[PDB]
Amino acid sequence: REGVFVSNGTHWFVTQRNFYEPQIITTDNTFVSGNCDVVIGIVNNTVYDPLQPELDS
Amino acid sequence: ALQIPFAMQMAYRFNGIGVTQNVLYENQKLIANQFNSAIGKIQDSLSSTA
Ligand SMILES: *[C@@H]1O[C@H](CO)[C@@H](O)[C@H](O)[C@H]1NC(C)=O
Ligand SMILES: *[C@@H]1O[C@H](CO)[C@@H](O)[C@H](O)[C@H]1NC(C)=O
Ligand SMILES: *[C@@H]1O[C@H](CO)[C@@H](O)[C@H](O)[C@H]1NC(C)=O
Repeated sequence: REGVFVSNGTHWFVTQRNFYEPQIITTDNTFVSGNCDVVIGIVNNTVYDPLQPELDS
Repeated sequence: ALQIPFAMQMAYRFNGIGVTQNVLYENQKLIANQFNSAIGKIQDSLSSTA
C-alpha cells in the first residue's frame, strides 16, 4: 500500500521506502490486483491475514 | 545513490501522479513499448529538421 517489498535472504517483509523498518506482509499492509501471470518478477510468499486468529477462536 | 530496479522506480513515479502501482506492473510491456517508440520519434524529429 505505502511501502516496498524486501527480503533479508530468508524472509519477506514490507518496509517504508526512506527508512528500513521491516514489517510482516499482511492483508492490511497490501492490496490485491488480479492473478500472478500478468506481472514480471512476482515471487511466491505467504500473506498473513489478521482475521484468521479470530476465526481460530 | 540507492539502487532500485527500473520497473519499480517507474511504479513509484506512477504512484506519485495518483495512478496505483499495479497499473504499471499489469501494463509494463505496453508502457515500455510506448516509451521506446516515443524516444524513436524524438530521434526521427531531430534527424529530420534543423
Ligand atoms: C530474516 O528475518 C527473520 C525474522 O527476523 C530471521 O529469523 C532470519 O534469521 C533472518 N535471516 C537472515 C539471513 O538474517
Ligand atoms: C534479473 O536479471 C537476470 C540476469 O539478466 C535475469 O535472469 C532475471 O530474469 C532478472 N529478474 C527478473 C525479475 O526478471
Ligand atoms: C509459484 O507457485 C506456483 C504454484 O505453486 C508455481 O507454479 C510457480 O512455479 C512458483 N513460482 C516460482 C518462481 O517458483
